Amino acid sequence: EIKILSLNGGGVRGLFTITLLAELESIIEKREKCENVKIGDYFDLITGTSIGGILALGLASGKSARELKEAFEINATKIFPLKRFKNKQWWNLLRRSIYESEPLYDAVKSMIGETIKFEDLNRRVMITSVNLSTGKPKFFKTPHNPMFTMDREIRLIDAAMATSAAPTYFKPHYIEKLENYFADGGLVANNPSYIGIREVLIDMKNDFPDAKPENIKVLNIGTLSEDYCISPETLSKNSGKGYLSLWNMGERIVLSTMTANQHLQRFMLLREFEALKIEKNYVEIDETIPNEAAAEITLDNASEGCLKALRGSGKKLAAERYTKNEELRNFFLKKAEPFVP
Amino acid sequence: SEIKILSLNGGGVRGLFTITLLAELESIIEKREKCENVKIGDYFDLITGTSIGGILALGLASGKSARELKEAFEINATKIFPLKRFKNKQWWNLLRRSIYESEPLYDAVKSMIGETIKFEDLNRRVMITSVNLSTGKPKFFKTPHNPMFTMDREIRLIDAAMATSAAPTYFKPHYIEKLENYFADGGLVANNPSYIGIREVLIDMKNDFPDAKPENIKVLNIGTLSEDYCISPETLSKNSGKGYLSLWNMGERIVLSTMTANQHLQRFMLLREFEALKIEKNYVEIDETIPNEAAAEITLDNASEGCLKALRGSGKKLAAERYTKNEELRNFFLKKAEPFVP
Amino acid sequence: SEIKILSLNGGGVRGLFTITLLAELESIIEKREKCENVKIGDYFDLITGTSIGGILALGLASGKSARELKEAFEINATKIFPLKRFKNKQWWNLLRRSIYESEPLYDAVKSMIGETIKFEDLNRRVMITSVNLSTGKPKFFKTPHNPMFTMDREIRLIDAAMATSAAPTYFKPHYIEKLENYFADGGLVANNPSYIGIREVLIDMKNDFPDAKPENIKVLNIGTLSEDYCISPETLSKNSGKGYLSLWNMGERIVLSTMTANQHLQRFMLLREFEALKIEKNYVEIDETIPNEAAAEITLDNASEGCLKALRGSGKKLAAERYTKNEELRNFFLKKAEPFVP
Amino acid sequence: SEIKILSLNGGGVRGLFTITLLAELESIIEKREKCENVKIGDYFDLITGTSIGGILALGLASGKSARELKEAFEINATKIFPLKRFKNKQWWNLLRRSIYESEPLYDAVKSMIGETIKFEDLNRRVMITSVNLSTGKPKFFKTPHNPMFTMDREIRLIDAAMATSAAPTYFKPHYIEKLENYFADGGLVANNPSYIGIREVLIDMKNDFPDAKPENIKVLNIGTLSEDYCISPETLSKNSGKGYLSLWNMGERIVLSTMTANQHLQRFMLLREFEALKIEKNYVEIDETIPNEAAAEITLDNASEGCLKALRGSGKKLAAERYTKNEELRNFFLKKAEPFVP
Repeated sequence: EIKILSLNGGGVRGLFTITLLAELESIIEKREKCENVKIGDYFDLITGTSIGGILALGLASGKSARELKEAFEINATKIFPLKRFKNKQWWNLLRRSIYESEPLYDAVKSMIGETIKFEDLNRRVMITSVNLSTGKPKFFKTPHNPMFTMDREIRLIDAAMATSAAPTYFKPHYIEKLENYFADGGLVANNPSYIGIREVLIDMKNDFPDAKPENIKVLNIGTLSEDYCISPETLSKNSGKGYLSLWNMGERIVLSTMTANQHLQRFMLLREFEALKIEKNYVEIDETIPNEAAAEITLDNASEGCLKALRGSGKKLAAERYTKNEELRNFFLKKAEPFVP
Repeated sequence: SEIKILSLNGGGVRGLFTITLLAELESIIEKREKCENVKIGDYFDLITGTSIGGILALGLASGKSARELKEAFEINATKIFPLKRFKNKQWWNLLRRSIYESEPLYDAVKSMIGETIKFEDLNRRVMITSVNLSTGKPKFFKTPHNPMFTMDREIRLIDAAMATSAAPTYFKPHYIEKLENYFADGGLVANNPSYIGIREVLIDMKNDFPDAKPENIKVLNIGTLSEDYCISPETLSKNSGKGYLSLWNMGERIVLSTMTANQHLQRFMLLREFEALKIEKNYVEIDETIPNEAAAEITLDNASEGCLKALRGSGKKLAAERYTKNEELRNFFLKKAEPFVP
Repeated sequence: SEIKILSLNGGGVRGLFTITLLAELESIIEKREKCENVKIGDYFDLITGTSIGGILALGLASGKSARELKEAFEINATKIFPLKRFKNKQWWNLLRRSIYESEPLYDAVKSMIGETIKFEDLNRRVMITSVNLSTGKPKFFKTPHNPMFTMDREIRLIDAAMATSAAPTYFKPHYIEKLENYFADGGLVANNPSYIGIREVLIDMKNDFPDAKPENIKVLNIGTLSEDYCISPETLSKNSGKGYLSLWNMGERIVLSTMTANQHLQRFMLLREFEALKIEKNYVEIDETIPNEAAAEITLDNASEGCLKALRGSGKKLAAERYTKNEELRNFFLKKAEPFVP
Repeated sequence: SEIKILSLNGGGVRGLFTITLLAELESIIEKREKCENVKIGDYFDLITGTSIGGILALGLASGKSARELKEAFEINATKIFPLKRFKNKQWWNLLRRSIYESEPLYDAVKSMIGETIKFEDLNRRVMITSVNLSTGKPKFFKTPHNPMFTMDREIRLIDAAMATSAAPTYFKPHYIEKLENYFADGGLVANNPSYIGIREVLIDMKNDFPDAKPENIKVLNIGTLSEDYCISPETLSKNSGKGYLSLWNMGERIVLSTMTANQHLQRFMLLREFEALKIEKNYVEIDETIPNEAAAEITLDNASEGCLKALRGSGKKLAAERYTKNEELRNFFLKKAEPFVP
């Protein structure tokens, strides 16, 4: 059996992902009576996208979900300042990109470091990004495929910065080693679960020479951005200032895209699993916050109320799902094996 | 048996290359096989498509010939993308409206296909790739060839064609009155519908092919001369601090980058799966990389006579060369396909 | 036995792409194969080139390393093609002058190879293509390596490098004082000197390699991202009846189309010959086409920071994948090449 | 196996020498072998050509005798290159427009062969060389003598003749409606089609010649007395100020140098191959430069009476002398080559 952990991209909503992971760590430590546990040791491949990809890199580097959550908590208000979330306007966003790359760069530096590279990792990890300099999607992965060993000298922080560089919400990330600019991985796969299974079946065939979909279990942790849509009130204007709010300043296009690719990847994965008559393998933990609408889902809302709501949702979902669900426990039954390049 | 799929990528004007290649294939089929009144859409069980590729797929499924579609699309592509609106892009106008309007495209679809023909009237299976901006999910307009999914029966073909051809920035989101929803371009999720077409054949068309396998599936992916796209390196070097205006060009670069990246991803997965199955000969794709001075010219915006001439010449040359060389292209049309019964 | 030929095309800063690819190859051998002080030019019995490719060929044959040439060429190419001379091209400036002065290229070549080195002191065979304007016949600069033809024995390497890179309009014709003859770019006759390299090995190498046959010959044609080049469709459609200004946009368009034609023709003959001899694996070409954008900017003489960055990245990526997946590339560097005795 | 090829090398107005020589050879055949209604086309299995050489090759492949072509040449040569346009090359006119209109040359070709005969109607194999400006690749019009390449069946001979003789700076590019592409002179990529003709016979014309080797192939490459073109040294020296306009005379010198160097390279490679195979007697290049013309004054569009009479006299004298002494022409002109079937 092969366990895959895939994290979607949600921006501030990645607080839900990290809180769920930390609460699962705590629940395992108490109920199973373990000592000094790490939640990244229960997955054979930890994919991710955007801040989900950042968390995946953090888990692969050996950092536990609790210190990761603490770093997220301290850096959440600095990555996504209130002064930037408010006062967007068309004129400001037509001349620059909202939010700066320095704050989340410092956050990632405190998260994983600055000199760590893909070669030193002991866990398999596959991030997703769009290479703006060529147009082909770029998948930063550890040298688990002997043919795919062109990222050993690339630092983890560079990949994390590249995959989290949303088209409008940030700026494209320049990688010095490759001399190429990269964009957010949500433009190709906001749900890296399906491409994760594809990579497991086709790429890491040396480690597992008889890997089949029946032996692949995926724990996809979302950011509650699945049920995103453009609100009908702003959709049915298409006139003057109404059109300016239709596509906003790029954010509407990017968010609608990322939601659409997430939906398509999850949907085709579900159809494939049903065709294989194996639906227990795909385990997903998602919900919808009350009092928030489909279009109220914002990728950069760092208000205290939203942070508290994400914290509570993560805690309650982790507790309830571990209490009632059996597949999550079977996920967190046996620790995985080191990649050992 | 042998299940054949027609994949038509989305390229707006660049679908002229695909339609010209299909018309030329029909003509050489008639010339060499000594047939008559041939239709390129009668040899395909499923006809996938996206954007202008989706419109062409709907036209072929509706029984129209490739040559009539080619002529109508020539006139309508001249009409849809005016030079007045193409040259007058700027940014003040683009902040208050889309670059083009849907009315010329609606007239184009009506002339090429019709207005009253619905998915139930079709005798050929056809896909339409689109994104629903009201529910946030991708909607795949299909013929009622699966009893479980039949919601498209009371939807006109023109509605689906306008839904799939409504690019985010180029066109306004098309409104469907029956579903009370707004739809956007299908290239946002799948600009190369070959992979989703294969998946649909495997899972959603087992009623007519109970023992359908990926091994005996034939895919003909007619590209739109847009296999590779990139962002200008000088723009990335100098303006990678300025959003929208510069580094995105009113979101045109956003849309194009998303389309190119997801098409590349889907093509890569399709190729890897076929190679793993050792059936790489089952996939036939026609596409060329446009050279230096013409690549920066032929885009999804221009109806200039030069671009149309280049697209038509490339289509004719590619059709002739591939028909003469590739045997698989011959076996694609060696036999017809039985129309599906709802 | 086995004979290896290195052939480089000419594209300007695409020469920087080529030298980046060669330097990354050298680094890959240094790391994976565990070799110290490795020069990429030690594994070829003949190293041909044209224009900037010819300059790199002469540098490698003189005994320099690929990394040294890359480090020199980055700064010297930022110097060779100033943004100033690029910006004001107009039509009167090009009617009274060439685009660039040859002095920056002169100092560049002096930095790479030198000024006192001659063809007689070389240890590895090198072939350089050029056109003799004074006599009309093409001139093929080469270290003798043949008792019957040692004309270029007393000719400096730097003079040949300046002559082969002297584009008809981008530069002025180089004047060799020793021969009292002017010379032009070798790309007018051979942008891709692979077929000519085959002929030279099969003819000139009859003493060093008596049993010379095409089946025991391997070619590594490192392209310079200039495989395809076609004139813009708008100019052909509209101003096909106009003069030098619009159509045939000076030596730029004329020479670019000419070099593209010869490159395609020579590669066509080489591929057809290798198919006839069923040794198609003996030709290894490392090249790729540029997408819609990065096409109007990655040009013959565009030494901008973004363009250089893109070329460097493309070279690194192509080097990595082509060394990883191609067995022929690794087989090229398994054994060194014996230096030739004059 | 005595395969014979008739290759003609460009020349523009200077094709009068080649046509006069061929007509005189016909006359001497009739006057010496006592034969009647002798055509020179059927003594050659393949008739290659380029520019006006390609026009004459198409005329001979159509079945016309060399005398009718010679008379049509004597009229249409002075009808094609007006003295008004020749004396008015100038510089602003050539910057705005081209030197010569294509209507006189179109009328010349129509009066020579016609306007409706296509490549399929021919009974003799023929290769016509041109460069495709729309795709930047060399296009080789040929009769359907190879089943693999048969895309030229529905192409009129007049269109191919116009395309192959469309010099870059002299005539406007020819736009063929059937292929929807613009074409340029074939002399840019191959001004001496002897080598490509031998390659075609070796590896393309194999359906009717399964047992073919270079030792049993004979080529009669009739030049056009322009093999010694060179740039005048004073123009090379004056390339700084107002004299730099003379160098690269609005691209005319560029194209002339490219054609001269290309023909020299092709002849040089063919001679190398034949001497390596010791079959140099199979190559009969029938040309000899006039002794009343500077090597640097070898133009391409001199329609004056003196040049025409010099070409006529040179052709007659060369034909007479070479049939008197050279036994290779006599061995060439013994039997009629069997016509081929499509």
